[PDB]
Amino acid sequence: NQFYSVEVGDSTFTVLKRYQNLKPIGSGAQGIVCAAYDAVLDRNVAIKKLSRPFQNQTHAKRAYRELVLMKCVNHKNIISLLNVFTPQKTLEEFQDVYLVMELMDANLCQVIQMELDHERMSYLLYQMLCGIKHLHSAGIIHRDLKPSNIVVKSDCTLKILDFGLARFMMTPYVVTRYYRAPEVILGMGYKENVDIWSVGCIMGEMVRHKILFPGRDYIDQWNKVIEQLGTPCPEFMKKLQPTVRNYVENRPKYAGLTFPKLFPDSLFPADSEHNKLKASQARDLLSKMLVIDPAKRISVDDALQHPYINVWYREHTIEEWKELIYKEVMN
Ligand SMILES: N#Cc1c(NC(=O)c2cccc3ccccc23)sc2c1CCN(C(=O)CCN1CCCCC1)C2
Repeated sequence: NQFYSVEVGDSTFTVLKRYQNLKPIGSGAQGIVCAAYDAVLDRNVAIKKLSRPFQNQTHAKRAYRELVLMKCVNHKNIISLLNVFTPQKTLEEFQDVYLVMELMDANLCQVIQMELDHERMSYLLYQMLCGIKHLHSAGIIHRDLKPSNIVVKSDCTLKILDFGLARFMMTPYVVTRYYRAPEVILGMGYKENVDIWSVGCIMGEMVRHKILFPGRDYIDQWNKVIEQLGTPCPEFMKKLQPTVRNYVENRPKYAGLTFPKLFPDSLFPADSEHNKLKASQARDLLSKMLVIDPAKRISVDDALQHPYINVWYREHTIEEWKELIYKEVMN
């Protein structure tokens, strides 16, 4: 037998014998994740368990798409897999999928908590931006970039771990919507620069150490957007479908704040001329990314040109989903 079973968390990991010394890394919406030693490569790996991915269409659509897109994508800032396996011997038996990647060290969340540094922040934004340009080039608009699904290594190398949305489950686990663009909040149709808003959000949070646009749901979240950035002006409303337009036009109006008050110089270092300049460039980039109207928001190409950044330059049953996924594993 080429697998063995072991009781991490309150889960069972049945993994190939090559992977030893399993220890819990963490848990998202998608699966349980363990650190392990890989004896064949003689290095450290992370292994994610997907328990019955085909249990509903959401879990299943996602699982299938992330397996196909991983194989077929290739960039240093986007997950790539070392290995994919199931311990189960037949389609009839099939239950769980295991995905193996090189071990990364931290979440972006833990990085956003660290004091502001211009070399690090710019290099991370550069990488998030090159990753996204890679996704957009391959036909992939993410639409749900959030720091929980972005990982980094001690040497500041960065990878995006998921491919976002395509196009309900009875589970109390709640999705993070804080980084979603206005055109996602308001159901508006979108293009590539939808992902710039989310990078803007992570960047603002790195400076402010507070989620910019929190809320119980999109009602709250929209209030937070308008009262800091102000009510969008007239000609953005005109691309809002009739019902959304009514609601957006009837919230209490806000002037909005200038970026200097939104991100005071007090949040940055001012100990050198270099840091003074980097501070005004950072805020200039934020001001170009946290733009409600996507027609006026900066593109991914313009952002990787910005001087803060450029120093670095579809309907199946669950029986049918089970097979599709099993096939792509074995293949
Ligand atoms: N390395 C790594 C790694 C992840 N990887 C995966 O999610 C993952 C592993 C294998 C294959 C995968 C395939 C597709 C998506 C994700 C995949 S997820 C994750 C990491 C490493 C840093 N992480 C942590 O949250 C660790 C630090 N936490 C601090 C807060 C309390 C708990 C400990 C999150």
